[PDB]
Amino acid sequence: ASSSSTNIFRSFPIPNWSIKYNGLMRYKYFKDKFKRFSLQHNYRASYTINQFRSNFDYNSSPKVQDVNTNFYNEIIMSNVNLVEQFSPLIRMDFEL
Amino acid sequence: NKYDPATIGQAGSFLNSNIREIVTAKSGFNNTNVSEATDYSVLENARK
Amino acid sequence: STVMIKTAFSPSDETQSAAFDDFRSNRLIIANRLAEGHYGSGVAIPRY
Amino acid sequence: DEVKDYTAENEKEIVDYLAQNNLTAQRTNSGLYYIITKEGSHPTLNSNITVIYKGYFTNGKVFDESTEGVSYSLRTLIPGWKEGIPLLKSGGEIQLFVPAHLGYGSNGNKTVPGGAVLIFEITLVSVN
Repeated sequence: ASSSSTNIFRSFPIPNWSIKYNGLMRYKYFKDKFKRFSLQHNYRASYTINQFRSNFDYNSSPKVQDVNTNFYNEIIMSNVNLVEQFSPLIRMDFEL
Repeated sequence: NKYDPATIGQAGSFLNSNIREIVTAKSGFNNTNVSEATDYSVLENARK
Repeated sequence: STVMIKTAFSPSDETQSAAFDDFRSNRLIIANRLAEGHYGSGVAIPRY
Repeated sequence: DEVKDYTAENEKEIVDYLAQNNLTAQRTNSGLYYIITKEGSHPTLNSNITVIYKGYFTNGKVFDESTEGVSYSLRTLIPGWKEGIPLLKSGGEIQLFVPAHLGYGSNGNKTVPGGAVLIFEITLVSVN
């Protein structure tokens, strides 16, 4: 929090990823009865403001604090959503 | 009028700070003939 | 799109949450940074 | 981060303005300059006031105005008003020379830039 952004919005999206690994089929699994083997991982996360809006209380008047003694904010929103999904966190699909 | 939430209990308001609490909602009025369902209504977990 | 895998595997239940404790502690840090942004270090930041 | 100090610049600008225009102003410990043109017959922190103020910049450009009386709680206002309004009574007239740290701060807002000196001509019509 000492250097994290204090802005409401973000400019650069952080990549989410999907990883597939059929790489264990060629080490020693030929004689380990494995005729198939794969690993799958997925990560997807989003940050959403469903509705922001400008504030009429944020104006040029000398009144700067609200009923909670907080400074008025130029942009106001009711909710913020952080959604994260490992779909799947890990998938092992193999056949003997 | 004197029900202005911005002027609650300043000098001549009709409301006290007790208007902010559900338990003391009725006592939050400075007038006499105020009824729990005519002049006002209260909800505890109202959904937007 | 964002990434928050750093707190994904921290235990979080009705009795403990490290990320929520960080949420609680970060409020004063953010408020101090915003105060420096508003009162620009030429005066002592007024407090409650 | 982007912490900017304007206290010395604001004080110098206020002094230069009070030199260019033949005005004598008292100074508080917070850096605010005020001229009490007239008084009345004292609002507190928990007091509603009615004002006919007009607020402009050092160049004379008006950024805020209320030609009709507007009511405020005096606890929701900028610190410059918070320390200037209780210096007179109903019917009094004041001229505030608020610096940035007592005005809108180092970031400011729309139509008021950061680190700006504000001049307010305030007429207190009521203290209730």
